[PDB]
Amino acid sequence: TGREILEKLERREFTREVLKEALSINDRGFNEALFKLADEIRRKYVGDEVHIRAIIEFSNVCRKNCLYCGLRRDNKNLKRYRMTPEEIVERARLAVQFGAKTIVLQSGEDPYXMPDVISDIVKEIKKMGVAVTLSLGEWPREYYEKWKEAGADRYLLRHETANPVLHRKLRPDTSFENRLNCLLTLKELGYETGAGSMVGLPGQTIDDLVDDLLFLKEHDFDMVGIGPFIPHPDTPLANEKKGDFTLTLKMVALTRILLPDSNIPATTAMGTIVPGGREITLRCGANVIMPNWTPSPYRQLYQLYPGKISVFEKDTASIPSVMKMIELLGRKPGRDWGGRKRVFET
Ligand SMILES: C[C@H](CCC(=O)NCCC[N+](C)(C)CCCS(=O)(=O)[O-])[C@H]1CC[C@H]2[C@@H]3[C@H](O)C[C@@H]4C[C@H](O)CC[C@]4(C)[C@H]3C[C@H](O)[C@]12C
Ligand SMILES: C[C@H](CCC(=O)NCCC[N+](C)(C)CCCS(=O)(=O)[O-])[C@H]1CC[C@H]2[C@@H]3[C@H](O)C[C@@H]4C[C@H](O)CC[C@]4(C)[C@H]3C[C@H](O)[C@]12C
Ligand SMILES: C[S@@+](CC[C@H](N)C(=O)[O-])C[C@H]1O[C@@H](n2cnc3c(N)ncnc32)[C@H](O)[C@@H]1O
Ligand SMILES: C[C@@]1(C(=O)O)N[C@H](C(=O)O)CS1
Ligand code: SF4
Ligand SMILES: [Cl-]
Repeated sequence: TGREILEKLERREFTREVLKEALSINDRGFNEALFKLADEIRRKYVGDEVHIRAIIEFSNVCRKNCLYCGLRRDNKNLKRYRMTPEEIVERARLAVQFGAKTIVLQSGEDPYXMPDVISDIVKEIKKMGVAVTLSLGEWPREYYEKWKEAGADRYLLRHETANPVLHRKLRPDTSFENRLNCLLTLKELGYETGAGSMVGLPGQTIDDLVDDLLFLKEHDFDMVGIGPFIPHPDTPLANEKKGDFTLTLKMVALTRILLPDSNIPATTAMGTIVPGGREITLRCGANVIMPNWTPSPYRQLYQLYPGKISVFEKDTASIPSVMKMIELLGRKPGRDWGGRKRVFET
């Protein structure tokens, strides 16, 4: 019964059986109680501040061929772009002028910049007195080391799926073992490290989602990015079903219950599949938002999945928009860089 699973969640009996049951029960009352629990845990542990991470998607060039992604190398129906280093630094400076306290640099796996142009960019942005987060994919340890010496603070590398068989099929250039070794390398190097997964991938089961939760719990990641799979028409998964918003929301809620002091975004993918999806997610465990700061005309070309929000507006609108969102939610903007503030437990 839902009441019993909620009691075990409240007492932190996080067995594979309790997590499977939580993901399998579809009762409205249960789901609402789960979401309330995750919202309360978020308040108690990370408070009312919603941390703003301004994301600049600086290149859509990619060497990899992930089956779900619109930027996959085999997609010829996509205009590719690269921002220049000066364009990236100035665009970061504009986000700092708008009050962003973290700059996220994200791209496909684009060899051109790696590793020294990235290091030069990172050093320039760090002079502005903000946190820098990189989300550039899988690279040699040496590249990660250089970027840390250059001043990068955090690195986002979603584990995508903890099922190694499904991982290798969806990501045929690599492996779960490679992905995990990159995450472990990043943590050893002193980055605050983000993982996370997609929900509703073709062939992914509920048991797979339980394994994603336990993986996350096992490694105690500082950040966890979770969103639905959204099929992209220029990919091999074009005709597969999109991930369910409610199930994805439950994954967010459980992540917060499992990792109470972690930083968890309300992702753009959540706001794409349901109107208002980010705001709901911020009330079910999330405490971070990532306003799109990619300038036109490139913004519209970072087509990972179709329907992406925030593309038709003036390119300086997102930061103010998320500040209004935070206020109407009765929350507060982040006062510092919003690094993880661990609460040591027993
Ligand atoms: C805003 C709506 C509908 C409220 C409503 O319309 N309910 C009838 C009127 C009730 N009022 C008290 C406003 C007046 C009562 C007098 S009356 O005579 O009208 O009935 C309520 C109904 C169910 C609520 C969500 C669930 O909890 C799950 C979850 C818990 C988290 O923690 C916060 C996030 C989330 C998503 C909640 C948000 C929000 O809160 C919802 C949508
Ligand atoms: C960039 C330009 C020109 C001047 C400039 O280059 N300004 C650098 C400010 C740098 N910081 C943000 C670090 C200041 C923090 C001071 S604070 O006292 O807020 O800590 C300035 C002039 C007016 C400023 C907006 C308004 O104000 C309203 C609103 C206040 C929010 O809050 C942040 C968002 C927003 C939209 C502001 C963004 C930006 O800023 C604007 C556009
Ligand atoms: C596009 S990549 C850029 C960063 C770096 N290339 C990497 O893969 O880590 C960022 C994330 O987008 C997500 N994503 C890609 N395609 C998606 C899709 N079709 N639907 C939902 N999310 C997707 C994946 O979870 C991936 O980690
Ligand atoms: C920035 C990112 C994340 O969760 O870190 N969100 C993106 C999105 O939801 O579109 C994909 S990767
Ligand atoms: S998910 Fe990242 S690595 Fe895979 S194709 Fe897309 S941009 Fe390239
Ligand atoms: Cl971050």
